[PDB]
Amino acid sequence: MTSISDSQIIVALVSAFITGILALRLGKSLYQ
Amino acid sequence: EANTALTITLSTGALLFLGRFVFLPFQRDNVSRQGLPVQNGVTHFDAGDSRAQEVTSFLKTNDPAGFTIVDVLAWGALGHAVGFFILATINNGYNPQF
Amino acid sequence: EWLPGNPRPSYLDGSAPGDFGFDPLGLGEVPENLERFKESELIHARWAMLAIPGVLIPEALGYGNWVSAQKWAATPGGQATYLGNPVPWGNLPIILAVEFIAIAFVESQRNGESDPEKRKYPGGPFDPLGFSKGANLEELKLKEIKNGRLALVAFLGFVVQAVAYPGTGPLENLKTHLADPWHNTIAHVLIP
Amino acid sequence: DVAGLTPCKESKGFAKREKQEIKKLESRLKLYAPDSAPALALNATIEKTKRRFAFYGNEGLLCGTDGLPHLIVDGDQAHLGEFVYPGLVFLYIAGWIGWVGRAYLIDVRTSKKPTEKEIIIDVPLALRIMSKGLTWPVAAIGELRSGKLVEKSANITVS
Amino acid sequence: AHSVKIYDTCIGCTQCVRACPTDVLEMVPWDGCKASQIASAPRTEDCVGCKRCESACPTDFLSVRVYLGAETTRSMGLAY
Amino acid sequence: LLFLGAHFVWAFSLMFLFSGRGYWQELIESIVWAHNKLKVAPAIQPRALSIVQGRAVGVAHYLLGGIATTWAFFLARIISVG
Amino acid sequence: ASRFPKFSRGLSQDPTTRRIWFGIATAHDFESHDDMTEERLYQKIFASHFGQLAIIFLWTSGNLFHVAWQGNFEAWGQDPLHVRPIAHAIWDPHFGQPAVEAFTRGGASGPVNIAYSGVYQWWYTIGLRTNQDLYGGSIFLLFVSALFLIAGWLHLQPKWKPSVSWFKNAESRLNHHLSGLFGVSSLAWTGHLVHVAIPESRGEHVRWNNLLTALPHPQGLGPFFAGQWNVYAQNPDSNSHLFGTSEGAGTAILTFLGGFHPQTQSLWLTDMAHHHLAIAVIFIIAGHMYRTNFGIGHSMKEILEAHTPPGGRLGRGHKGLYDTINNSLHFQLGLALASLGVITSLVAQHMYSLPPYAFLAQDFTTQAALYTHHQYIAGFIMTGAFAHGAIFFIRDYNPEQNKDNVLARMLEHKEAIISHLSWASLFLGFHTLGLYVHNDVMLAFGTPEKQILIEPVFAQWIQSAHGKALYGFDVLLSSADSPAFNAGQTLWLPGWLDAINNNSNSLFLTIGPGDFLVHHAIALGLHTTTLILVKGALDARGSKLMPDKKEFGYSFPCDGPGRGGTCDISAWDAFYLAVFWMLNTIGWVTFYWHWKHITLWQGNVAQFNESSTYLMGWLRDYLWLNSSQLINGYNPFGMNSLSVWAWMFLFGHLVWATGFMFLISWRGYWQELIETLAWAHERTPLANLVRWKDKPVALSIVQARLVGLAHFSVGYIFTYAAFLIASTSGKFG
Ligand code: CLA
Ligand code: CLA
Ligand SMILES: CC1=C(/C=C/C(C)=C/C=C/C(C)=C/C=C/C=C(C)/C=C/C=C(C)/C=C/C2=C(C)CCCC2(C)C)C(C)(C)CCC1
Ligand SMILES: CC1=C(/C=C/C(C)=C/C=C/C(C)=C/C=C/C=C(C)/C=C/C=C(C)/C=C/C2=C(C)CCCC2(C)C)C(C)(C)CCC1
Ligand SMILES: CC1=C(C/C=C(\C)CCC[C@H](C)CCC[C@H](C)CCCC(C)C)C(=O)c2ccccc2C1=O
Repeated sequence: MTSISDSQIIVALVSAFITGILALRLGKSLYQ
Repeated sequence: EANTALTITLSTGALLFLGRFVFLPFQRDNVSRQGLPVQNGVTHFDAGDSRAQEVTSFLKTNDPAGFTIVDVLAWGALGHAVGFFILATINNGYNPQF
Repeated sequence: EWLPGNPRPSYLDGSAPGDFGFDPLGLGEVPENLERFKESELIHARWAMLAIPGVLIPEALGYGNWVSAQKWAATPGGQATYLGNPVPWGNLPIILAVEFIAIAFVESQRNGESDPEKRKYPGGPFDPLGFSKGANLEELKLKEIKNGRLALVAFLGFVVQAVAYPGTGPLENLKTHLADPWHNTIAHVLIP
Repeated sequence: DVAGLTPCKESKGFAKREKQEIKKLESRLKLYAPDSAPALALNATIEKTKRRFAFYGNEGLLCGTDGLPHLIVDGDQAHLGEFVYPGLVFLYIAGWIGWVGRAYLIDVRTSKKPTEKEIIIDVPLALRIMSKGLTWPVAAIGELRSGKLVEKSANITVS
Repeated sequence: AHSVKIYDTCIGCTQCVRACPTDVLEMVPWDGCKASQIASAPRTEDCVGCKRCESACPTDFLSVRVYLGAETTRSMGLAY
Repeated sequence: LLFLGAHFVWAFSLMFLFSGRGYWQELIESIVWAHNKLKVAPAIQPRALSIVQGRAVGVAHYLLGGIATTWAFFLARIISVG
Repeated sequence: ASRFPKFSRGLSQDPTTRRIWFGIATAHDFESHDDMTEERLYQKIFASHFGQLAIIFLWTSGNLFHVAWQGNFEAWGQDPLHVRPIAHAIWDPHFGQPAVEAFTRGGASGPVNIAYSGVYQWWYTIGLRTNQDLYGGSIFLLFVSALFLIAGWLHLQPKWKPSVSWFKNAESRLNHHLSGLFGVSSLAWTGHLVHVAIPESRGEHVRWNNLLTALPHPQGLGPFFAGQWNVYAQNPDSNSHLFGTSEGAGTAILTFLGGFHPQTQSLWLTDMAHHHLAIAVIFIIAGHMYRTNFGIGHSMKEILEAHTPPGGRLGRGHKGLYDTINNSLHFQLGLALASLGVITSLVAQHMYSLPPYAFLAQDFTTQAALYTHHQYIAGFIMTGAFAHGAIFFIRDYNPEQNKDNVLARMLEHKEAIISHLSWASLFLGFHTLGLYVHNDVMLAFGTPEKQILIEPVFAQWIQSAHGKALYGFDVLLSSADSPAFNAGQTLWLPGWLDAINNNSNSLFLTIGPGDFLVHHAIALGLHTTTLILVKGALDARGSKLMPDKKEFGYSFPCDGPGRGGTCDISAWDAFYLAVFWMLNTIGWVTFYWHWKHITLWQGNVAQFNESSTYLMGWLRDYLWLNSSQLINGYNPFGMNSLSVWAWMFLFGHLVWATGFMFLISWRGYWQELIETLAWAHERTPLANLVRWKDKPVALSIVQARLVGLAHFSVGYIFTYAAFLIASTSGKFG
């Protein structure tokens, strides 16, 4: 019986932000 | 019940013997005819694929027949495979009356 | 010559042994194909000629039907009984392995031949009596190819008669034809 | 029998359908005078339905679970009249029409103005060609073997 | 910025020049046909792409060809 | 029956409405080759319908299908409940 | 280069709104960009493929996270047959209170969406049990997507950029891809199954903490290296086994039972394990085929050259095809798309009849949705394969190098191919529509015994050859005397025959005249779509009407009104026309599947068996009958949970209708109308203060065709999806 903690949501959001930064870098490399 | 060591030994020995003595001329001249993967009339390494340079230190031979370690690996793999096929077929326990 | 008065194909002049100009489908138009077909006809025919005595003799002597001769395999046990005597090495796997290795070595040795005439007619160690030295090669080759074609047709008949009458051999079917010829023939299979 | 299909005469559901149709027709009939024209027309329809059901049952048709006839077209000897015989008749007729059309086109092709005969049909020549179509298979095989059926030098585009 | 090409199968009937709505084509002296003239396309910057010239050309296949390309305020036919 | 047939004709008009002439002309070229191979090509050369004719055929079959659908629907409903 | 289309000068210099549209529409076609070299093309493609992989993995991670956060995965796991899975929560400010009440399904505390993707069954079957497992998977997939993004950025750097010769190493790439990406991946999946998922279905709990100590078998790896491979199949699961518990659970890991698990009505897990293990072995062996740096193996060019029939019936054979395929990216893309479309259709056909996931085949809506989804994907993929093959003919084909080989000789008898395809299409169309209309007339006149009902005896014979004992053909597996039945009577045939003779599942459903007619309509659709696509591909380089089409590219509007008119003349237009036929064919297929399964699930198969032989039967008993609850989603008396599906139904009908406007009305009308609008704007007080930067123009001809087709396809898909989901969820039976 589990329900996902709030700190887990914080970790997921931070990881998503880092992945978005990486995607921005890749898109910039593709454009240039 | 089949002896694993005896079966694998016999099968691998038979395949190695076949490769070294029986089918060796056929393998040799067929691989000579199908020389190298070639693009636009030139090999990949000469076309400019640095990762595609053939390794010759791993192809040195001292057998009179020029038998190579990669040949050892191929025929031994076939031998292990045939031996395990025979072992599994013997121990299958499936004996259909045809 | 297979059909009187028929025109003969250009490539089949009539010099090869057993050449009667028979080629309705035009399969021998390609020369290399013709050479390969000559060698393959010789091999198939020699195998059939060497086979059919082993199809007839056991049935004549009993303990054999050339279809029940393979019955011991595909049966748990029975790895025995060559000629009414058990075979000490009759097991299926060893028989299969020995046959494969031996025939593979022999046939690969055959495949290593350059001269097409030597591909078809080796000579030497395969002619211990030197029959190929009596200046009768053409007639001997004609006799060989004729008996071989007859043997090929005979073995095809064996196979088809085994299909039509399961559990029977050739001599049994011959005795059936002789028992009542006018009501025991291929009409019972072609016309149900 | 074939594919678990029962004969129409033996089947129940065929007879049920016949009974239902006859009952509906008689229910319609109940509204009219016995000797009037609508009564005669309804009676004629009833007799036609009876004759149709009898013929279908006696002809040897297979019947499904729902009570309707099914057709067999795999070549069975007991059901040649379902597919093979009408197929042969259609093939004869269609070959006849196609062959006579081709013959008329070929005969018109060598004329003073082929297009005028293409829109305005030469009736006598058309009738002659049409009458000669009885033996079309023999003529078709004849031209196939004689090498006068196909062409070899035809217009094509840039390959 | 369309491109108009003339090929050496031209017979110099001048129909393409008469059909052009923007005066892109003109006739030029030539040798190689009975009329001894051929069509030219100097003002290709004014071509709109209507392909009337191609419709007016009598030849198995066209001696004048129009290849549509980059669009411009003149090619788009804009009055505003 | 006419309800279904009118839905059908209305659908059929869309193939004239949505398509162009060049495709059908090239397909007719291939079919004309097929008829030529057996010496049975017509004297009057087959041609695809013109652009204006394609539009006219499309609109005519479209209108016929739609109006016949409404006709069958109205008549059936009002004869049944009227 | 200066303006928005940085890759195109002609589009950059365009003063109209066409610049924006065409800059969007041609952005991802790298061969057409200005100053494009082969090396840059290959590297850009490689990085874009990395980006696509990252997007896919983020999509999966998002599914996992949203299900773990807002879904009742554990409650569903406790009672799989009585709980509705939850896809994602709803937060719509535009709702009213009745909608909030109506959308509170499951055990949720607010409005939610019920999932129809089947990921609950898939995740439950593979060992996932709690929400922490789903969260860990989501975080791991985030990490994987980050890794692919880093990989793309790195392999675009000047130090790490691969060379053109590296991208053309076909033998080495195929060797690694075949060995690793297939065989080793399936071997690892077998490892996961055996080591984790099979114990989960028997009441065990294996995770990363106890992976190193939990034996998959009581005697692990002893028999495997002793040659006693049969020890791992001694004790399979019992027929009374309860999935997820230890009641009647065996200890075998690689069985070969065949058939279905009685409680879950899905394939056995141990069967799936031996399957993926055998596939792994086969692929790992097949990898060691082509020559590389070690001096052994085949050479694909020599294989292609050697294969050439004597007598010249095939011409020069497959000679010269190696360079043609290696140097053409469109040839490779077409081959890949054709294979992927066939594989997707195979997945769709083989998943509804042999369900692999526990608790599936009881969730009817999920099964229908999965079938329709992957079948539409397959249709689009096939159409794309043919389109990119036509692009190959136009762009990469070199006539001189492909002199008299199979590829050129295909262009050689193209008229024969198109003619015989046209004949097949016409034959099927005439006689099939004739039979349907004849049956309609027979039933209209009240005489249903006069219709032409043809038994599909060939498919029934094949079904009897599989062991179905209903049609009384008694052949092959239906015959107890057959060699095949005797050979297989101990390995797989008990379970397979028990499954195939059951008439409640979807394994080889019974068929009749209606099934015959529908497979024939499907054949008509297939041959006609193939006709259109092949005609477009073969006539791409030129025809009699326009013998120099190859100079005008793949896509162009027309060739003017000369020579009789040349509308829809390019191969792109053949693609455009064939998309309609693809949609129609897939619609027929999905209609047939859905009606047959609705009748099967309701138990009333007689309605399909009787009403499918005529078209009024379809229109009355499928569409009109099953649209009731859909159209009653919201009414003047309130609203249900089907309100969203009713709204989507109307939305799809509307978008599909809107596509007709672009499809029927052409450009000149709109251009003149826009001219009048521009005059109006320039002459209006208080509006002259605002000026456009781009001169407004009407859409292009090809752009109009594309936009019409897009609105059309979106309407088609949304309408049928809404109808399917609503008509299957209102009853759940
Ligand atoms: C063993 C080493 C190895 C491995 C693992 C890979 C793996 C890969 N390479 Mg590759 N490559 C290799 C060696 C290798 N390569 C070598 C040596 C070279 C140079 C000669 C290259 C050159 C190369 C290029 C140039 C490109 C790749 C690309 C790719 C990727 C293809 C896209 C993808 O994920 O498909 C995944 C495919 C599968 C998993 C196969 C599945 C089989 C079918 C489709 C489905 C069956 C599964 C089952 C039925 C469904 C279950 C699903 C579930 C929902 C139930 C893939 C990750 C491409 C890429 O994307 O770049 C990043 C690319 O452009 N490679
Ligand atoms: C049934 C589908 C359909 C629809 C909706 C339209 C819509 C339209 N057509 Mg049209 N057309 C169609 C089919 C359709 N067509 C077909 C099949 C043909 C072929 C015969 C034509 C032929 C045609 C011609 C020849 C002409 C039109 C014209 C018009 C316009 C009418 C005037 C206007 O602005 O309406 C206003 C109303 C609407 C646009 C619909 C209501 C607005 C909806 C509800 C949405 C608005 C809010 C929206 C949510 C905004 C938020 C967006 C945001 C979320 C992104 C309008 C754009 C005429 C035109 O140009 O107008 C001057 C015109 O001359 N059409
Ligand atoms: C020097 C010399 C000598 C000797 C030699 C020798 C001794 C050799 C050996 C060799 C060998 C001895 C080899 C081997 C090899 C092997 C191998 C290479 C193997 C492989 C395997 C595999 C690959 C497997 C796989 C698998 C698995 C894993 C699982 C199950 C399935 C299978 C089976 C598939 C002499 C005296 C003659 C003299 C001269 C010199
Ligand atoms: C135009 C073009 C193109 C395209 C093409 C295409 C798109 C195609 C397609 C095609 C296809 C799409 C095909 C398909 C096929 C399939 C097949 C051919 C299959 C087969 C199968 C079989 C044969 C099976 C068998 C069996 C059975 C029945 C049972 C079980 C067992 C077995 C398995 C044996 C390209 C790119 C090349 C380029 C050039 C141009
Ligand atoms: C289908 C279609 C065609 C093809 C249709 C054609 C060629 C019309 C065919 C009409 C009939 C079927 C011709 C009949 C010929 C004779 C009258 C037959 C006489 C013999 C008996 C049948 C009476 C176009 O040409 C076309 C052109 C422009 C836009 C759209 C389309 C379009 O959609």
